Amino acid sequence: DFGWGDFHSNIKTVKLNLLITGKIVDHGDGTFSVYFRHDSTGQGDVSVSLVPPTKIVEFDLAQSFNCRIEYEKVDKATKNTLCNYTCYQEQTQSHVSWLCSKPFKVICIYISFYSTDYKLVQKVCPDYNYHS
Amino acid sequence: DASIATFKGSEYFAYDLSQNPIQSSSDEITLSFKTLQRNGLMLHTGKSADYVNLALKNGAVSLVINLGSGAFEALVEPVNGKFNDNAWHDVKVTRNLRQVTISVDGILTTTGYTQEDYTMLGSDDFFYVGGSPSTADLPGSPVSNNFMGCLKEVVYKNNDVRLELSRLAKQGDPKMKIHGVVAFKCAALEVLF
Repeated sequence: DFGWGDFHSNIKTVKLNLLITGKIVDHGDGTFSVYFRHDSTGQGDVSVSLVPPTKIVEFDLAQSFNCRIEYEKVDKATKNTLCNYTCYQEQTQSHVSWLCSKPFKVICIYISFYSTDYKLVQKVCPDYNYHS
Repeated sequence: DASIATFKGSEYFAYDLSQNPIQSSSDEITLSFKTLQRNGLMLHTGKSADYVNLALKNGAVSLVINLGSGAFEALVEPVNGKFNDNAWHDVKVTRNLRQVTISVDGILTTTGYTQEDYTMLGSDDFFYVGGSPSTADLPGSPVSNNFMGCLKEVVYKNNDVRLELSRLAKQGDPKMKIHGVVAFKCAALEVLF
């Protein structure tokens, strides 16, 4: 089977809050899906993706490996109201389905979070120590 | 009062963990740092498959953890500035069987997954603060040079013991060894001649 399931992450500043959940599903045909849902409220940009363990953890302005996105749904609501004049609030709900071909199972989760006060990138490799 | 130490790049603490192994289902690390340097190792614990590495990397806080079967790496930074701004910053890292948490000033991340495994949070090898031996590159250390700046109230805590490493170094402990000489204060970093 797999070394993990029911992945969860929360990244929080006063300017942006991000909640992520992740789920694996083995289809029994040599493939498996990774489903991510995430919700964010505030100001800034967030992303979650699958990456190989060789991905360098680094900040980046932009946006062999046998996983690919098959479906993505993103819903984003923006409320504009001036603070003292401008000022806005973004509510985002995303669902992403990744489809992976099983021969290789060492996948990592890569999360980026760029708010107006702080930025953070993180890479989680749940069964990496089955790599070596 | 607070236990502080200034590192100048050739100094580190080393708490002997050989004759007292450490095991726990959860642990916690807290510290405050002040610095002007972009890169430097603040704390490393663990020469086993398990370890925690906390460093400044290009002015960001870098955390690398190997928590049993999995690995975690994070980089944290203010948006319009860096953490090597000659101001204190507070770091807290929490691990248990299901979850890792790191917070740096006003940002906090909690990340976990269902592991379904029996694992031990421990380290046989020395607990390093402020640096490490030059011919000893530590597991998961993204930086290769010792800290230059101030560390304050470095505390390692688990369910068995709590080690006030900054205090032990300031006061003395036969397991607490200091390489080089460090002032147990925070010197004016703008002048580190």
